[PDB]
Amino acid sequence: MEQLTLNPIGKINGEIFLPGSKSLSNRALLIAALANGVTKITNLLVSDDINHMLNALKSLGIEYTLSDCGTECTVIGNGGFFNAKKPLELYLGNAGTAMRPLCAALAASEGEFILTGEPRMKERPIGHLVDALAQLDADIEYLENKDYPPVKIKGKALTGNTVTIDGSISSQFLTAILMIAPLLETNTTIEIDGELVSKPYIDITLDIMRRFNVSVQNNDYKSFIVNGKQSYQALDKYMVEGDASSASYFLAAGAIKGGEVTVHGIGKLSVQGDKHFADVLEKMGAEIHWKDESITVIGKPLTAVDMDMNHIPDAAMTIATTALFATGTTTIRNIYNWRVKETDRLNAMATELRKVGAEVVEGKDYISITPPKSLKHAEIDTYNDHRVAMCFSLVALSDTPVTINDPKCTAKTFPDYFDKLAQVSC
Repeated sequence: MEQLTLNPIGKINGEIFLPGSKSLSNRALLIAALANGVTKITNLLVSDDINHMLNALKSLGIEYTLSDCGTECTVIGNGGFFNAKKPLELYLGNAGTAMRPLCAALAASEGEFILTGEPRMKERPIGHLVDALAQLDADIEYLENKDYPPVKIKGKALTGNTVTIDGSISSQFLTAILMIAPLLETNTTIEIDGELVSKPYIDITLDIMRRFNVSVQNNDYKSFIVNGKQSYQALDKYMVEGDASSASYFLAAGAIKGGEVTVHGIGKLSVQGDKHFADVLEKMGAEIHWKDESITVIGKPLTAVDMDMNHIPDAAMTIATTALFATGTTTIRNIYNWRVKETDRLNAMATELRKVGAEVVEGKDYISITPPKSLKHAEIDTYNDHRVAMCFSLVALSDTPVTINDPKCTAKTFPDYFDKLAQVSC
């Protein structure tokens, strides 16, 4: 079907405004809906997943006003859990980051609810959440397949006390439990068996909760101590941070071909995991300046690195194409996570990199990249993966054009990517 050809960019320079991150947009919405008072949410993500969260909240009785074409939401807080007089079916599409938090809040609410989504969501397991909610006394039933949505929920006053949980495999469910637990009538102790995956995901959640006046004690991710009978308090203004993974492409472009780029939407107080990406560009020679709500990169000659990037696997992909512009052989280590996605991103990146003329070595969990003297013109297969398209856009910072197949695979996660890139291309 479609291809996009990007022609050689002589220089990158300018400002990029990142839209709100998906998962923080959902957390901001749910928290503001539960809070006491009026919150103005700014930089809210405009997308189909957020629109389902907005619709679910409207169904549940929450009053808000949208403005600036959906990027600003003034929410009148409900001051606690929801109350629906009639059975509601809430359809959350493919909104994974809304699904678990809402399931938790609805389990604590008064009403009867059916929670469902697209066939893609129905293949995402929910058993850990459901088991943790059952330890809080929740009443939830699988309507189709055991451990999968869709679910029927009869809301109850949940009782906290001791919740014992396994944090290897998934941490998404913990986030949902952390959000509701302060609002219960009892105190809650959450105990984690294993080593907990996705720590930054927990950090973001506890960070936004703290901004809405709710504290939880985190004991090194092995236990969480929660005081009950807390209440979220509305913020005058809350700006949804942009996605740090999305920042990576523009920071890399600025390091390679700048000029100066300032990415707005992510700043110095962010606790997103992929904020660590900037450190890799610094080790490569780029100059980085963190500011209150933005980060600035200034272009410098880059040198290859050999580093573990286990902590930032999405943004690490950006490093694989940035390596095409660095002196020496770049090695990205400890990225087995790339292999367990829909498509094996390790082999996919390697295959496309060889097409532009790089020498690439693939191991179980590393990739090693040696740039050619001159890049070759290629038609890049994107494997339905937004990240592959966005990484290989950086090839246009060479003397050679790049053709990207199926560029609309960006449409659901970052539709304006290519337009934003053109805004900073001179």
